[PDB]
Amino acid sequence: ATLNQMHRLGPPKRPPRKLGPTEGRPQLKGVVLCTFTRKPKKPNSANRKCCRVRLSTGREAVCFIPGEGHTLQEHQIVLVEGGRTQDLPGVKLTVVRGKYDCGHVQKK
Amino acid sequence: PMKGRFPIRRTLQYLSQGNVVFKDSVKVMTVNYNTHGELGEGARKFVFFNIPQIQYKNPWVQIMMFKNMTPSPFLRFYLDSGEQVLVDVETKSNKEIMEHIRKILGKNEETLREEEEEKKQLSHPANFGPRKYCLRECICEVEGQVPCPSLVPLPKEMRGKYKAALKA
Amino acid sequence: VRSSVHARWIVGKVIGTKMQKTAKVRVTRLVLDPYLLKYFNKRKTYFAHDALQQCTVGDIVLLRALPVPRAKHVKHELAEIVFKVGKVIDPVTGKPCAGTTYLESPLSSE
Amino acid sequence: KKVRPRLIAELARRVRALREQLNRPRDSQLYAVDYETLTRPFSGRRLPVRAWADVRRESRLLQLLGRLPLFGLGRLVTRKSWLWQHDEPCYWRLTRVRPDYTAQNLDHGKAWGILTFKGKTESEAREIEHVMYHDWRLVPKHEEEAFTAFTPAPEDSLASVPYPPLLRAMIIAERQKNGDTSTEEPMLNVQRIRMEPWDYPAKQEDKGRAKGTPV
Amino acid sequence: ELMAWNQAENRRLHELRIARLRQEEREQEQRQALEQARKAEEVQAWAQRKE
Amino acid sequence: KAYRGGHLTIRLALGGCTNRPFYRIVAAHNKCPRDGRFVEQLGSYDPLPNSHGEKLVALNLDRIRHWIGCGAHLSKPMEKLLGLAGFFPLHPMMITNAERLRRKRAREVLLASQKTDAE
RNA sequence: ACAUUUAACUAAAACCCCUACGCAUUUAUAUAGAGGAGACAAGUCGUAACAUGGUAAGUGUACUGGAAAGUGCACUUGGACGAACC
RNA sequence: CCCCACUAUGCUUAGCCCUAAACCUCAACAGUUAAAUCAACAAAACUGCUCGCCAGAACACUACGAGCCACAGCUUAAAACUCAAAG
RNA sequence: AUAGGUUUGGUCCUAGCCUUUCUAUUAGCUCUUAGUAAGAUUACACAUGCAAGCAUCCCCGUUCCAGUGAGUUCACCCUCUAAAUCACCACGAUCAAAAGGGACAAGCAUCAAGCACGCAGCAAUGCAGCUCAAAACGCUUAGCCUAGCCACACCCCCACGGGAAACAGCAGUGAUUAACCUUUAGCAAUAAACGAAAGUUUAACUAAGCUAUACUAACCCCAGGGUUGGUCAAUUUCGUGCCAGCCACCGCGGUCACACG
Ligand code: FES
Ligand SMILES: [K+]
Ligand SMILES: [Mg+2]
Ligand SMILES: [Mg+2]
Ligand SMILES: [Mg+2]
Repeated sequence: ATLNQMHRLGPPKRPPRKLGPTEGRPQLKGVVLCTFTRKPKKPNSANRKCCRVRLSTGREAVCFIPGEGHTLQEHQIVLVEGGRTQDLPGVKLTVVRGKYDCGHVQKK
Repeated sequence: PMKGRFPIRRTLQYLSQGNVVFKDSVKVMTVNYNTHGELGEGARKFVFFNIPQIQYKNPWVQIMMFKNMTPSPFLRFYLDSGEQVLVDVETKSNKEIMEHIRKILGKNEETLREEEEEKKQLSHPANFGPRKYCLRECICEVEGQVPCPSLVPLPKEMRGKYKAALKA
Repeated sequence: VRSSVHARWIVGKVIGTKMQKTAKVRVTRLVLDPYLLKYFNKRKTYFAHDALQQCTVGDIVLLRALPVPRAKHVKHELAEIVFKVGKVIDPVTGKPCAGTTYLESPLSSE
Repeated sequence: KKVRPRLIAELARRVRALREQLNRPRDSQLYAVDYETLTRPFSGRRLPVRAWADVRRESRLLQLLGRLPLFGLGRLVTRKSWLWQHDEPCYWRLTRVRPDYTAQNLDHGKAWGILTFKGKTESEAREIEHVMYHDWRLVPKHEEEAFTAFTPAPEDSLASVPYPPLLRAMIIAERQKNGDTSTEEPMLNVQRIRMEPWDYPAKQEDKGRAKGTPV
Repeated sequence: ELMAWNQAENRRLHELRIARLRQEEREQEQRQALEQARKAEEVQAWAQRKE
Repeated sequence: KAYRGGHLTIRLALGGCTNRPFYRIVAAHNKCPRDGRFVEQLGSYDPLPNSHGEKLVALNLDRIRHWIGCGAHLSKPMEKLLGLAGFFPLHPMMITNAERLRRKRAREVLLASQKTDAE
């Protein structure tokens, strides 16, 4: 653009940073509503443990449960964080292991 | 690269090289130059190069420019007292014009030196406080004083926890 | 003087004469673009008191700040019609000019 | 550009000011005191401990003038304070008295007078202060002459004091630096400074007044 | 003094101009007359053509 | 800011760290915070002795004259500092305190001499 | 909305227009029901595109078809025409 | 897709509608072939000046809003979810 | 940026997304112990302790300080001129409101017209103008340009009166959050109150108690977190067999996995 055009337009402003599934929060606290397994997209093939939780903001979301083996049942309090599961489309939250009812993974 | 012809005119260094700081009396400067005509060559170079330099050192003076309104390029200054100052600038190089107006309406070197001295007095080297305004912040930054308990923990004697253990 | 009005002297161009004994004047001031470091003209309108209603749309006039604002928006008066629209008198020679041409030769009537 | 007028603010502003005038508390109401608890029932405040005795002891200004014809216009009245602490006669020459008609005993109100110190009468009469204080004591007529007897003491007083250490050292150098060789000890003119007594009656016109609301 | 000096400078410049203006017109006039004479000749010839 | 009543006062602004005070002579308002806005800084005061054993009291005396000439008041500890400096006379209560101390210490020699006599 | 005074040998008392929820208005959230897109990738039906893609492709527009799409009219090359004569 | 037949339509008149690969996808004006031409390809690389446009893909010549003689229209024109590419 | 990884069968050019760097908050796992600096998520409710008195009666203070960030071009300049302070019916400086003139956030133009927003006249009345694509008028976001300032003080912008008994003063609570300080002393320092004053209060403040939030200093004893396919410093042997699980990006795993445990 010309200098006259660059003046008339001004600074480049900025796209207002879109919030994440966690709503700009380090973590969020949810209530387990159900626990199921969703199969990843190809080329990958598995049955990844997810769970639908109701966040403290009202919005319900599917959260991936990391680690090997979970003991989460309905109406339990979990702490969820960010970080998308690259294999599972749509899943974008992750249960924190070792907080509230979700305990650490058993050694064996 | 930077846009425009002669991009140097859009740099602070070039804008701070202006030597014409009008007296407090000058309020409005009008430039009536011509766009064509060899006689007015100096007049338009002054508008191309120096009006940026003038307006910078003189941010409150209203500079106004008019093209091809009269057969001759001329300046005019409006002083606060009500005196107006026609400076005919036909057949005169832009640097000559730059020095002409400096002579008749520019501050002398004495006035500028005096103003620079005022800034020196604002920053008193002794005043302690935020480095945004001062040199040092505490007096523990002066050599040979009592240091700050942060870097070097002071003797238990000086600390108000063990001299109070001696009080009680 | 004690002029309460901020802008004491300002040269502008008449852009309106519909109001009574008041000329609307446009005043442009070069402002520094901080990013591009180029000066562009930022314009604002000023109401000027013209008791004699001698201003036409297109005259370059000089406005002097009134000691006290006459009206809500009238703070200046017509100090001088610097350039009369199409009736400019060469301020260097004093001879009537039409644009960049001396209408009457300076040698005709001295 | 335009600001929304805060109208209710202005309404209540006027309303409050007016209502205070209409409900002005009287001197008999403001300056009443319970001699049992030694607290003014209006504001429930305890007077200072060093005033407890004097309160129960002496009497107020218009407590004396209450029983005098025209409230003793033209009569000379001094206060216990002046008497006890100072020997020079100090008194008020009463000129006008506005008693508080609401008082059951007419022992409250205002009073004006002219102070005459060392034979100099003030150009105007001004209100008497501490009217509610239990200090005032009426001068018996038959000894007015003895009480008003005053002998002008000699005016011999101090005229100039030495400068403090640092200032003196600096003034000299200024003189010396300029070129003045005169070694005349620089001093002040404290004589001009009239050191008024600390207990001199102040201007009641500048003193405030309690609001209708105790709080 | 500086304002009086400026006016003298403007006056000095005015003399240089007023002389220059005269010299240019004197030379132009001779050139102008020749151009006008050329025009007249062309017009006269063309008038003969129509006649 | 516009305060509802007050006067220019020359005070000491408390800086420094915990158990490490350091004062700043400042011309402020009678209602501004102690460490808040001030009009002008008129010096400093190190209340703790330096490596050479002195208390360091810088005083912009030239400007102190101007501020006092405009109505600047002075706080109690500030008055006492100008006394010890010699710019103002010694504070009255300062003297009375020395006397009280010396009269306390008069009692002390009576009691301390006895202690040494016994043991 | 009304203002109408007493007092007056020191001068002082008295001195207050009243009016507020039509769930009106404003912007959202929830949705009986109806659609759309995207993802997902082993179903079904055809084979439109990519080669002259087996009728070159597409643009606008119109009409017409289970579905890709078909056809008209104009336009484009982001097709080609084999590059002396034959 | 091929053949035959026939209509709207193509024409005139009077109003609408306002869209195209409306693309020679290459703006107007003033200039330069000197340099280092110069990513590829295409129709060689550039300077001054101004205006108009653009800022991953796809959602999207879409939705809402607004205007319009246009009511299956046109012009302006997003977002959410999705992707690690698209080109 | 001194850059790097990633489009493809491959190569160039564009291009976005990531990586490497520095902070702050929260979590997991750890967490010997010395100074200093900081320390509710919430303008949503509070146990009911404590924070405004001093002064020989008046007056003065309690309007400051300390809080909070809900609302928000009233913060800065200029012109006039208050109220304060300078012992003073005189009256000049300093300081600083109201008023007048300029200046002054960020997005959205799919917010394009606003709807009386102007001038003249001493007036009665005449004029019909004023702003605006160089962004008027709106809508939504935000305390701000930290020697600090602005705004707010239980809601109704305000607070006569209503709604109702108010901690956005300190310490402390069940609630609500990812967001876990003590129901400690003292007025000698300390500034601010009160009389001229000895002086007398102050949850301001000064000293302490807590908290790996950060910064210095430490040790005979006192090391754990994460990572180890490439980008990117650094895996031996076993189980697992597209399962279980793992990645910030490319991507690993199908019985010989440096990528999982
Ligand atoms: S910085 Fe000087 S006492 Fe801490
Ligand atoms: K086809
Ligand atoms: Mg096909
Ligand atoms: Mg085909
Ligand atoms: Mg084809």
